[PDB]
Amino acid sequence: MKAPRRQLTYVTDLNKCIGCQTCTVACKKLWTTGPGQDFMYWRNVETAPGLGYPRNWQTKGGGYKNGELQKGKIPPMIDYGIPFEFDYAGRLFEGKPGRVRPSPTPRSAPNWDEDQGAGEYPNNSFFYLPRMCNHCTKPACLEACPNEAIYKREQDGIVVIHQDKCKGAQACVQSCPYAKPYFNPLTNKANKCIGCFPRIEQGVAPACVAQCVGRAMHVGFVDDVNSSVYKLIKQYKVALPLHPEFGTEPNVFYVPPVLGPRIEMANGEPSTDPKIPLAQLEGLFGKQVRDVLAILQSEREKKMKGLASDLMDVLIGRRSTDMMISPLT
Amino acid sequence: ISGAFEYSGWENFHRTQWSWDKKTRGAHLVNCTGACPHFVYSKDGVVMREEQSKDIAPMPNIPEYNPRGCNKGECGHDYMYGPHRIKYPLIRVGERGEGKWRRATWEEALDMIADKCVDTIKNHAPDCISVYSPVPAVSPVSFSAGHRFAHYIGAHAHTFYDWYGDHPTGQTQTCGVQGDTCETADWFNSKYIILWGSNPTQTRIPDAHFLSEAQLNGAKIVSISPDYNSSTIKVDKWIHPQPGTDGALAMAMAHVIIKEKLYDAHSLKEQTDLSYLVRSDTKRFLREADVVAGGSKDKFYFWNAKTGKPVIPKGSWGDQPEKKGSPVGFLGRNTFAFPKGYIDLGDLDPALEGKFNMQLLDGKTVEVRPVFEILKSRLMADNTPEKAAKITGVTAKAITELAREFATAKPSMIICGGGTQHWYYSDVLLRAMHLLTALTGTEGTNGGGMNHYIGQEKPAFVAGLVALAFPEGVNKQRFCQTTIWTYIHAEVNDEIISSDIDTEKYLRDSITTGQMPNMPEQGRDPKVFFVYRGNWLNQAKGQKYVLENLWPKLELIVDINIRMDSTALYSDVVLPSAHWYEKLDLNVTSEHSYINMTEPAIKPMWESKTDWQIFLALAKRVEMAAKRKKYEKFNDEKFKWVRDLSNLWNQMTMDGKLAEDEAAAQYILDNAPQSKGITIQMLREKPQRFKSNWTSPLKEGVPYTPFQYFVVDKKPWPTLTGRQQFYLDHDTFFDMGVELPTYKAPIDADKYPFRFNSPHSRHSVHSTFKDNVLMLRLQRGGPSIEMSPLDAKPLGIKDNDWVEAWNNHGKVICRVKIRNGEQRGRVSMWHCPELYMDLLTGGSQSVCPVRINPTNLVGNYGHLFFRPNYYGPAGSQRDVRVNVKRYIGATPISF
Ligand SMILES: Nc1nc2c(c(=O)[nH]1)N[C@@H](/C(S)=C(/S)[C@H](O)COP(=O)(O)OP(=O)(O)OC[C@H]1O[C@@H](n3cnc4c(=O)[nH]c(N)nc43)[C@H](O)[C@@H]1O)C=N2
Ligand SMILES: Nc1nc2c(c(=O)[nH]1)N[C@H]1C(S)=C(S)[C@@H](COP(=O)(O)OP(=O)(O)OC[C@H]3O[C@@H](n4cnc5c(=O)[nH]c(N)nc54)[C@H](O)[C@@H]3O)O[C@H]1N2
Ligand code: SF4
Ligand code: SF4
Ligand code: SF4
Ligand code: SF4
Ligand code: F3S
Ligand SMILES: [Mo]
Repeated sequence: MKAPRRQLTYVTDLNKCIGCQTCTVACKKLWTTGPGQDFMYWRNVETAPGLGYPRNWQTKGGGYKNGELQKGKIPPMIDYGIPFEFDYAGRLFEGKPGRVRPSPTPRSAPNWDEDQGAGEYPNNSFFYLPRMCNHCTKPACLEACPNEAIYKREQDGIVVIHQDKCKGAQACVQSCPYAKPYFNPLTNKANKCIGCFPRIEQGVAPACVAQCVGRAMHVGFVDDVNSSVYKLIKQYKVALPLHPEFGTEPNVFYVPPVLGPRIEMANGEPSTDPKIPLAQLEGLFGKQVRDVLAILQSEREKKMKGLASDLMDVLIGRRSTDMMISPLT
Repeated sequence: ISGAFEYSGWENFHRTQWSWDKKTRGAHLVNCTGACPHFVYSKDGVVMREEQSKDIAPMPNIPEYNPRGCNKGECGHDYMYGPHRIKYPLIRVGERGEGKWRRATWEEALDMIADKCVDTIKNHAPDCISVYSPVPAVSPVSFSAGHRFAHYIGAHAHTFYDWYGDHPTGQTQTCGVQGDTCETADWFNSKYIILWGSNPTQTRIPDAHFLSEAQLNGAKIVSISPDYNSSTIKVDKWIHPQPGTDGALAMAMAHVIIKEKLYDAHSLKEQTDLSYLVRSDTKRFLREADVVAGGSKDKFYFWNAKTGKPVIPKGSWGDQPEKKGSPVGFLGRNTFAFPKGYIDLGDLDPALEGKFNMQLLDGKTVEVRPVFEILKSRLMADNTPEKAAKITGVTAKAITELAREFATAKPSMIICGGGTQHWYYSDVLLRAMHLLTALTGTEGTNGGGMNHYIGQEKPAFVAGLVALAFPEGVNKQRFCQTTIWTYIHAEVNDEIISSDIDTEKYLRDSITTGQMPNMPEQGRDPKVFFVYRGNWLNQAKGQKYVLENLWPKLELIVDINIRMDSTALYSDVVLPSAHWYEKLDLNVTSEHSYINMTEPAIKPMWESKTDWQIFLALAKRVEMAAKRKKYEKFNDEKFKWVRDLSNLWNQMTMDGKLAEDEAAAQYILDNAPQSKGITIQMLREKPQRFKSNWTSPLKEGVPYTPFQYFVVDKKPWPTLTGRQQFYLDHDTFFDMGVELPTYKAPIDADKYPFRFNSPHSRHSVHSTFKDNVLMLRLQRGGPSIEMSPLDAKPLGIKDNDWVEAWNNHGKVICRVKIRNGEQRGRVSMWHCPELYMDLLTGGSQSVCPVRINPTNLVGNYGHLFFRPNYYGPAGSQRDVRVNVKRYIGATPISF
């Protein structure tokens, strides 16, 4: 497989993601405008808790156990959601009566369960989880590809599926535990997030990062000690990878949400528990989140007393260049 | 490896996807408040994509604005090549609303409008023609096209600030300004923020990053929303009262602050009216005319504790400013003419409490009391936290702690929105929010104040926009009050009985006595209706009354639009307007202090024209319709104006000087102190910041915050009292029981069990982007309406079922999203989807009537007078109550 000279790394701040779906649109309006790509959202944001995109992708299968490769399910098209199509021209211009209904009958969609979450009023809880290709150090897709069509670049660690070597084996879609490769039924090929390597080769951050409206996306190379990505992952150690039990070691990381109101007791008074259950942040990111929440909580208390906290200043990112590769283009 | 890796050759398939041969500056001209700077990327004459330019010069020590943008803006080019786009002028051949058209030439379509327009002036009146074009800050050149057109032919324009409910009606009553707020960068300067009926995670997307970054910088945020909305997941405190009961929460917070002596007494003595003396006999302000012969009715008294004598406060309505200034649009009077430090408290010590005796001309002594005294006595009795707990559903101790925290943190700031402004009694509610701000003394301080955020409603360079839109004078222009306009011509039944609130009495007396307008005059019907840059029919409250009663009264309805919206679908002629990336226009907002713009990435597509060039093309057809019909000049006695329709094009262009889109845009900048010196080329390169503002001096590197001309420079407030006026001793205010801030329970005239909420969704900018295919695939395929499972379960309603909402005004059938964050007893349908979307009948506005608060009709009380978008009836709709039923005509299974 070979190891790359540099590994491009992302950090998503779940304390700032507003779930506005801008990163989703910027990726789709740039990379997934092609034939057979209408259902593919390489960059997608989903509500946690929820079933995600595609539906139930966390029980799908793939990644690694005991160093051993698992072949999970190939999600049917209904789990990704049939993209709704409409006959506007008939109603608006051609005098055809009847509402412009979506086809098919809505039963699934990438963002179907937006802000439903879990828990009863007044303790309902949810937050947003922007997902993408993790560009893992142990890519399970690359490992499964029996044509060796996928490859990991030596320059920036990005994983790209070679569209000429790809013969449609779909083994990458079986063995990826994040369901980020998508089989294109019109080209009989697998398409996936390309990590914006044409933009990074020119020194411009990825579209999901550069166009992140919530100002929650971080990008850079972890070998650079001046990158906020390094400081959040290596120095302050508040950024964790999504689902590390898959054994793939992702290269995109998450700061767990420390903002949020507390559980409301039956008398209306607040308790110590936040509305976001720790048991859920554990199920997503493992056992370290409790220590990370304490570091974030402790450092935010410093700012509340008018004191200094360099970890907060990294998350705040008063200047976008302190956050990412230059987003100007 | 040589110098390129094994696969560099093929990877050009991806490098070519992110390529272009042309980059231009583009903006999205929708009522969004974003105004975000973008770059447009074209290749081979085809716009490929758009992206935030991220070129706003940051302010020191505060996070930068960039990237800005949103999910709708990053696919705004879908309206260039999508199936909704109008390509040619369309003439209706079927019935209104059927979508049965015949393609027509511009000449045929512009002749037909010119023929009917000239007919309407001749046989009826010029004010039977009207033009509706909203929020000029979004596209001021396009706004000025149809308004300048109506300006010279005699048609009447409309209002929108109030008709939408964006107008902080309670702020104009208190401060005498049209409405102002700090730019969102100053949210970072705050220590305690209250998101009060505001959901900025969905409704302030390009600006919402300052809130979380403030909390990561030590600040605290509170969310006051009946539902656990998207923004609440980040705040530190969540208060969820019953819908519309926020006034009882605010007044109970004032009680605690006043009882526990937490307020800024000096700020109260200087900048407020609570020290003004009120007579205990007539409940009126004690006036100079009451005590001194030849005294002014617009001069009052406070009691000075330093001298033990009554003193006339300085700068009220009867006090003139020596050397006057010109009237300012966003002010009741031009108090900027007064010298600096005019209302400086100095050595004065106005008493806030106490009883005193004053004796008048007539011989009798009367007991007088300061406004702060009467308010305190009513707060201690009526507005205790325990009594507010039984009204709002928020515990008295949570109410007490919220008040102690709001008064202690400095600075503290209230950010309110549609959740608190779109109620029938939202004026008295914002007055309660201004009282809480006045008590804490945070108005005019960075990180403090009472800040409102609604539509894109602040054109800072209003003077230059006035010059392009109404060249011969805003006093030589007809305006209707569109909330009144719709209510009357659509023959709305607002379900409010006359013995409770006699709306018809207040409405008619206001009109026949000149306080509010009613056009067309003499009771004539409206006949011609120009709709562009707004989806008037789809967004209109009282929509079912409009379709049945007003819409038939119009003989010609023209819609100039880039797409086929619901208004154009029900129109007689639809004209294609150029896309945002095909036109030249300015674009500004109140959320940040920069001038954004759009420029043509390519030529206007198909047969489309820009709004400015459309009304110029129609001006020449009307020039010749008048020639043919021998009605070229006519006398308009309302302004003593012999109009010349034969020379309309020269009046539209200043004899050709403003014939082109960039010329009119430069004319706006050249005639306003906020932007003079800025040219189009400067804006084409980098977004330029304003050079001045409205109610404060704009300072380099410091976020703007309003009202600092009065709180810092001590110029009088443009109110009848010259101060922040909380006592409004008008007859109509006594009748409604709101002479002071107090709790007014929401309207229950709709005898139905569910309160009907309709907030704004992150998935669209009003009706625009509702029918965007990418937006619908990011939801459930169509419109949505939300219920709590505690209400849907006894009704047999499952998630994604069709549900049926109705009251006496209409009925809507829509698919439901059951949400645990939804509060029981209320249902939230994201406001105004297009009628042709996934709705089985009607829309959100079918269940909404048009209601008029009599306090919004007052036009003879100092700073309370009609000015287009400065005062007038608000188009509230959050009091609406509906019933919910499961629609069983279709029950699809889920799998
Ligand atoms: N129950 C309830 N009711 C409510 C509300 C609520 O909260 N609850 N909200 C209110 C409020 S506050 C507002 S601001 C209205 O929704 C605003 O709607 P508006 O028609 O102005 O813009 P919209 O986005 O809808 O449509 C704008 C039209 O203009 C087109 N357009 C946009 N740009 C241009 C242009 O440059 N030139 C031309 N000729 N047209 C352009 C646009 O396509 C759309 O048709 C009102 N109703
Ligand atoms: N994507 C997008 N953004 C927008 C807009 C858009 O159309 N699309 N519209 C813009 C403009 S024109 C507007 S006016 C603003 C409106 O946007 P907002 O200021 O956010 O107002 P709303 O969305 O109507 O309601 C805000 C929250 O207050 C809740 N609420 C309802 N009633 C009450 C009440 O009585 N008391 C309290 N405390 N809360 C209540 C509502 O449920 C909601 O969660 O947003 C602007 N931003
Ligand atoms: S853009 Fe930034 S904030 Fe909006 S969703 Fe994607 S990540 Fe979360
Ligand atoms: S994320 Fe899924 S696809 Fe992207 S690299 Fe890791 S495994 Fe292969
Ligand atoms: S990085 Fe480039 S490719 Fe990977 S998701 Fe964000 S946008 Fe789509
Ligand atoms: S839509 Fe409104 S907010 Fe989103 S980008 Fe265009 S302007 Fe900025
Ligand atoms: S397994 Fe390999 S062959 Fe293509 S379909 Fe997947 S990349
Ligand atoms: Mo609005």
